[PDB]
Amino acid sequence: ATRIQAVYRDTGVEAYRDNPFIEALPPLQESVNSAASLKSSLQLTSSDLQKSRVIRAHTICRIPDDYFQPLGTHLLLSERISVMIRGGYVGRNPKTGDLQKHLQNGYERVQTGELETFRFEEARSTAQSLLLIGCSGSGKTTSLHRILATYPQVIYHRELNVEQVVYLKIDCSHNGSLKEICLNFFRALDRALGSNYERRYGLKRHGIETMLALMSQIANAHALGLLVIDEIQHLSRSRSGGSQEMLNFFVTMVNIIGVPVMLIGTPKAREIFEADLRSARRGAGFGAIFWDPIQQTQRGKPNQEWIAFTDNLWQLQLLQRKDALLSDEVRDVWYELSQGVMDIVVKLFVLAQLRALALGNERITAGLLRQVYQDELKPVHPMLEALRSGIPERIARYSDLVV
Amino acid sequence: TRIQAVYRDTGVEAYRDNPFIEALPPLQESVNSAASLKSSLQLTSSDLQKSRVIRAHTICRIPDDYFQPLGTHLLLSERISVMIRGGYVGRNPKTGDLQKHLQNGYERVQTGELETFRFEEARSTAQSLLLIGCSGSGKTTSLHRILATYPQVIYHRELNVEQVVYLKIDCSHNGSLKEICLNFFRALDRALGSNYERRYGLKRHGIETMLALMSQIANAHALGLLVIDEIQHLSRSRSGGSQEMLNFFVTMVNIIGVPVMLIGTPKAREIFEADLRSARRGAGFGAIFWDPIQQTQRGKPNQEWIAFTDNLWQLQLLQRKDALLSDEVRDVWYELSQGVMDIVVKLFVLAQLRALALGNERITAGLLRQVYQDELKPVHPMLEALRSGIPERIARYSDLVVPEIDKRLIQLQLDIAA
Amino acid sequence: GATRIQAVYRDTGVEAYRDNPFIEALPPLQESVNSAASLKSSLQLTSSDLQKSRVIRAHTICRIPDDYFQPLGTHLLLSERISVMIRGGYVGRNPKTGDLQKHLQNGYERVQTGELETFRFEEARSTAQSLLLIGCSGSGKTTSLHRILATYPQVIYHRELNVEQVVYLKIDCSHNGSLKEICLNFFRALDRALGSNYERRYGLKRHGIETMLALMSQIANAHALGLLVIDEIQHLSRSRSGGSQEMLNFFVTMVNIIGVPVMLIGTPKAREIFEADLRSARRGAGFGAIFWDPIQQTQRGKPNQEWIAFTDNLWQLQLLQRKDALLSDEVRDVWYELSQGVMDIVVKLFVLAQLRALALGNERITAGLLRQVYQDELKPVHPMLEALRSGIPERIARYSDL
Amino acid sequence: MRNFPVPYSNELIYSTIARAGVYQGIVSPKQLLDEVYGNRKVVATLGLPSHLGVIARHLHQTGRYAVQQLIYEHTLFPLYAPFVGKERRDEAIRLMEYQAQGAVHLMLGVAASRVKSDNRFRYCPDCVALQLNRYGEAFWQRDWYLPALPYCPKHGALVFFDRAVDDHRHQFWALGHTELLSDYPKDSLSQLTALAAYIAPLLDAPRAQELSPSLEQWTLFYQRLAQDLGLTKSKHIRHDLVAERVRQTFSDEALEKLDLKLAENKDTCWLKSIFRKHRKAFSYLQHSIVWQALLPKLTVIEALQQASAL
Ligand SMILES: Nc1ncnc2c1ncn2[C@@H]1O[C@H](COP(=O)(O)OP(=O)(O)OP(=O)(O)O)[C@@H](O)[C@H]1O
Ligand SMILES: Nc1ncnc2c1ncn2[C@@H]1O[C@H](COP(=O)(O)OP(=O)(O)OP(=O)(O)O)[C@@H](O)[C@H]1O
Ligand SMILES: Nc1ncnc2c1ncn2[C@@H]1O[C@H](COP(=O)(O)OP(=O)(O)O)[C@@H](O)[C@H]1O
Ligand SMILES: [Mg+2]
Ligand SMILES: [Mg+2]
Ligand SMILES: [Mg+2]
Ligand SMILES: [Zn+2]
Repeated sequence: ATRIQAVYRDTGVEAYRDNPFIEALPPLQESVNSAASLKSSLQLTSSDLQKSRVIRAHTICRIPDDYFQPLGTHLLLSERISVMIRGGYVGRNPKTGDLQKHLQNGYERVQTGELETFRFEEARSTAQSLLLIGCSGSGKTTSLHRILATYPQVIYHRELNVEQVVYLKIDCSHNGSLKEICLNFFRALDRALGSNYERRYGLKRHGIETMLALMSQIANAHALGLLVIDEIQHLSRSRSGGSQEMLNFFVTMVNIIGVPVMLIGTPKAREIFEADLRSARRGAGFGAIFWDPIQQTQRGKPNQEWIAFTDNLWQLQLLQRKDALLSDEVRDVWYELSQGVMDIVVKLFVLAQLRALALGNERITAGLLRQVYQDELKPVHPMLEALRSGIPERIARYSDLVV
Repeated sequence: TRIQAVYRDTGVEAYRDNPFIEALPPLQESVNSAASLKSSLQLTSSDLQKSRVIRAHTICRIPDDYFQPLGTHLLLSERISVMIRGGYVGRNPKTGDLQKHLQNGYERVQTGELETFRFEEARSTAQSLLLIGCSGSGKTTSLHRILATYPQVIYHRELNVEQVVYLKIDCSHNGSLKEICLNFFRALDRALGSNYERRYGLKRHGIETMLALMSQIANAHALGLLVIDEIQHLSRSRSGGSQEMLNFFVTMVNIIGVPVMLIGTPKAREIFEADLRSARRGAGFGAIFWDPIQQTQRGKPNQEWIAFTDNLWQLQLLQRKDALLSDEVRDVWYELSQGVMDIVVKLFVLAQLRALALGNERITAGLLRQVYQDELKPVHPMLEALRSGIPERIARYSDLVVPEIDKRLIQLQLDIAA
Repeated sequence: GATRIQAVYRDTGVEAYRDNPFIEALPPLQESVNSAASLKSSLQLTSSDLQKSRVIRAHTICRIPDDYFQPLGTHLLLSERISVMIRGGYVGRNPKTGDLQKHLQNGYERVQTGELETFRFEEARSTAQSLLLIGCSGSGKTTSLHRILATYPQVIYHRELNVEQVVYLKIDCSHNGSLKEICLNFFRALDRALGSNYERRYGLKRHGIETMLALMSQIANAHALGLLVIDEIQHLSRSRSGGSQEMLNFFVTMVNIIGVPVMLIGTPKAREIFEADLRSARRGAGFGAIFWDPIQQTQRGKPNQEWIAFTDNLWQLQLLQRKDALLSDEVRDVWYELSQGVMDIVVKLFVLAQLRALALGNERITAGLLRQVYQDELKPVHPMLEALRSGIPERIARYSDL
Repeated sequence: MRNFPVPYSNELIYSTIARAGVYQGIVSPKQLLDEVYGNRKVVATLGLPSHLGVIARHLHQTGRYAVQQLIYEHTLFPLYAPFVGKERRDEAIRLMEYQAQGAVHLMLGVAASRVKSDNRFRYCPDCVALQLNRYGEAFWQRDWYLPALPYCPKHGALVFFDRAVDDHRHQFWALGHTELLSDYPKDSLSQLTALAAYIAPLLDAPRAQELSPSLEQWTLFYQRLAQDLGLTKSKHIRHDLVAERVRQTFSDEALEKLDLKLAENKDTCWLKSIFRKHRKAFSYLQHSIVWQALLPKLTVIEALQQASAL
């Protein structure tokens, strides 16, 4: 929605040389120092324990929308995303020199006989594709939004006349039809830019293969670096395409246009790709990232990540009788009622805080968390019970978690 | 409802300079929330000795003019207030010259002094709550009373946006997925002054075009809530199937912000509860269920039930009126009613109108038993379903209601006159 | 789209290739010894690049799959066959002795009457010849072609005439078994390589299927197209009723009557399509079918020179401060066991293993690290490589493209 | 256009555009006119076309074909070029590059024939065989389409058939061999084939590019020729000798076939007009007939050179 002027930088990588698209991005940071760019927490929460009750109740409701503590598994994802963004522009180099004279001279010299062999221009091959599969509630959208928040979306090059759309986030068609995947693209191109496309390029007479070219005409005019397709699990049991027609679009789109495509899905979507070598070789184009709920213990010792994540959130309390230290029983109960799922942590803390504020006693104990789990978390009970059981097929009865 | 804009600050830091949040009425504790909705009939002693016709009309006006908040009204009010005031954080109009800030940040991060920076402002989690419960348990009257506290339309002098805090839409008896947009237009052009339905909402445009225009109009005006009441009336056959209507309701999140409130019978629960995916997005801010008020939620009978029964008891207009209320009457009221607020007042008014019809001018338990055995034939399925407590017969008959009982009241008045 | 190169005429020594400018403006074919070094490519990998920081040093490793090619013992035969079928397909379209113009004059009947086999001149022959290319996915059917055809200038402009000779064109089928989208993709690929507007001129008029078939083939001869390459022919296997045979007949009437040679690339899943009939197969496979198989460890009781010359050559592209001077046989054995000879799995596995060795801290590549990377970052392709490893024909009968 | 055919040797540009249409399969005439020109409000004509320059830009890459070459080597301009004048010829040449379709046909008084003279399509039976045995195609030729001579110079006679230019004014038609040529028995005089062969070399002559006399020059040349031949009296005419010269050289059947029947009984006659002062642009035939009847041993080129010398 905003256009940012570009300032050119230099990189020590010899493969990039002078590429405007690569050198207009933020500089190359190390992976270890890229985990502090995502951490955020509530501010001013230091002396808000004596104002009132409504204010202290409304402030706590903003914890899930402002608390983000990066884990040790975000370095790999950030590095893969950065490599995919920057390496998708080597083929599409806009600054071409005096190639005409060079090729003509080489052709004449190889025709005369002085040269034995000459090689002419060749098109860019297929670009890499990443597959991110993880259980629902592990933060597959918040992590992507916070990672991509460090890259400006639309950058305008003064010398050229192309708007570089660094990233673009859509969701799969809700009913699985190709025609609405082809339309969410046009819809999302309009909320990020200032022009209109829904009615100008939304002609209904184009077929799906014609829709390929219709979106190609705008994905090649722009410098689209990513196209992430969220919620890919909806493609399973669709209507328009029977066997593989859904991704028969994406394979051609990657082959011809060359924009890297990242697919975010649920372990239900594994069976879509794991059917044949032609499609599985492209789903895991640049490796496949598989996510699992946080484990309480690692090897023969308690996991440090779980302890750090719990103890960092524990200091955001707004109760008068807040406890500086955390007893092991509270942590054990919290993990038992959360089962390592990321979302069931912040919700179970915020609801307990609100219940404690409304009830009158300014403390949190095991009983209060147990009661709030028994009352407010009713629809989540069966799947957490399946996690507790641990049987592969018992978990496989439901199709939105690792089995 | 056209109420101008007045801004009063609140102590929350996250709501620092949001004009839309501060234009709303000031934040209130539980005392004001539970005290601004209480209503009762005056019933002065001067009307006891008068014509039976005017007294009959006054009695018929009781169920509309009587209300008693139970122990969930405060929770619902707090949840609704948080939902309305938390859906503007990513949609606040307090956006200055952000271009200079973004340009300076980009320039500084390119020199190595600023290690990292954030370039996005679309920070607004999709907020929603699916508020469902038994039919007639107060999912419409109590919601009306809760939503009446907040003004519907606010006009800002400096800006030129008409903030629509809440909007309630109903479905036709047959029900369809297309009439929803027409109802939205027909409610908006009444709340506001325009010709949106005539100017843009023509019959030529398709349902997808209707949704696209709905998103744009919901972004033109600051819509803070969207209430769809009794989605049971929507047909599952004409719509297309049991998944595509769920799919349309899910697509109804594409509207920017606008936390939607979905109200329907428990028969619609099976549509959403199929996996943890929908058990997570559906209960984005928790799960709240509307249930009939039990007499004994704890070991002691609920103080709410006793207070409700007493307050309804002191609303009697009879020549021979007894102040004391028998415990047998309360037990019978529970047994016949099972805590449903729709039928408690209905049974009370029916019995106390039959008292006028017979000229007894008094209330007896045998009359209560007789009127229960006589009048409530269509609604028995739910009555024995609640008495037995089986949820299956409650849900399979939750779309049953007494058919046009206001007409029956009309012929009852005619019989009283005759 | 593509740079336009002026033509200069050499002297071909073949009697049949007497004066035809189309096969006189082409670059000469090299020898067998030079075909193994005219396609080889490698990364520069300056020896001073090992002292740089981890983040910079790890962004050049990811260039190995894109910038590494080793010509095997089959690319020579493929290049020779492509040259033969691209030079011998022009003897029937000599413009000098009034033969190209007869083909165009016969093309007006098809665009006017609609019947393709309507001959107007009986002295216009066709000698296009056809080829079929089948190999397991990930074996390099397209990366070999983009390096073999890279020695030809594509669009060559003749100044004595006014014809722009498109040496080769590369298109691909639609995701469904389309009948009109193929003819539209032809125009879409043709104007992009020429910077013209053919898609708008042909197609916006709402033509019929047969009329569009005639329009496509008429402009395929207005420019003297030499080789038509269609990628991923297995797409048409999902056609409608009659879509799996109409284009199989059209592709064997384009090469036999119209005179434009055609080459089709597809995974072994198209053998069922292409075995429908002998008259529908041999005519469309005049040269036969070129079958491609993964590299085998042992051929004649001794280690394969191809596998060794591939692995030992790839091993010298390591950006590790504690790299190994020599490659132990154990590393080679595990590398082949965890890749099963596929071209793509070897390079990708090496790159991922090197990246993880950088990320961890221990900068030495060992069989254990290869196994761990394989079990971590190659989840989707486990069962199929397992089936290839087992060698049981029943397992390979389903999927695995072999 | 991407592949505009190179024009053959001795071919009308109309046939060049028709072959451009037939090469790329443009059946609809409107689409062809839009692609080649861009304006749908033009008129197609055989000989002396307009809208030139866009064709020369279509043949820009080939350095040989320019506007002058196409004007003087693929239209019927050489027939109208020398006789019309000098400044009028230059103005017409300058105007051919523009879109004024009616101006080329109107300014040239010889070309201002209003109603078309036999707008039907002509062809020659023997020439098609040679064209097929040499080039492989069939095309219109400037030898056939003489404005008033339906006789091929080398062979005996042409063969008309159906259709005409004015039948469809927005279409370009290309001759076809296998499409059965409407060959029917033909009889031709031997006194007109000679005239056609005498006029034919004027088409292909580089000297004619910069060779065009004026009206006064024409009058002086004709008067000098009459003085030399002795067919004139003292400031008068024999009034009969010029008649029997053309009568012996050419029979009356040929003259009535060409619509130049002698009317020596009446004062108004084309021969008498030529002998008298020249006030307009006489057609090529009115000069060629007199030249062949009076000076049989001189061809067109040296006759033009002698006329323009003084
Ligand atoms: N890295 C994190 N650290 C702390 N809390 C987190 C983190 N990631 C997510 N959360 C919390 O967990 C919630 C999970 O919601 P979120 O939208 O991220 O789910 P998801 O797993 O991406 O969803 P989906 O199933 O649609 O892919 C977030 O709203 C946030 O409150
Ligand atoms: N001979 C080879 N030497 C080195 N690398 C190779 C060789 N052949 C293929 N590769 C590599 O393996 C990968 C194959 O890519 P490519 O797109 O050509 O696959 P493909 O076999 O055509 O696939 P598909 O059959 O699915 O279309 C590329 O990374 C390429 O660099
Ligand atoms: N708190 C209440 N006290 C008394 N009557 C109530 C109460 N809530 C609902 N009702 C009765 O319910 C009827 C409306 O039912 P409604 O809430 O519309 O059901 P639903 O929401 O299932 O459509 C009204 O006629 C009213 O008399
Ligand atoms: Mg998510
Ligand atoms: Mg209701
Ligand atoms: Mg391929
Ligand atoms: Zn002739």
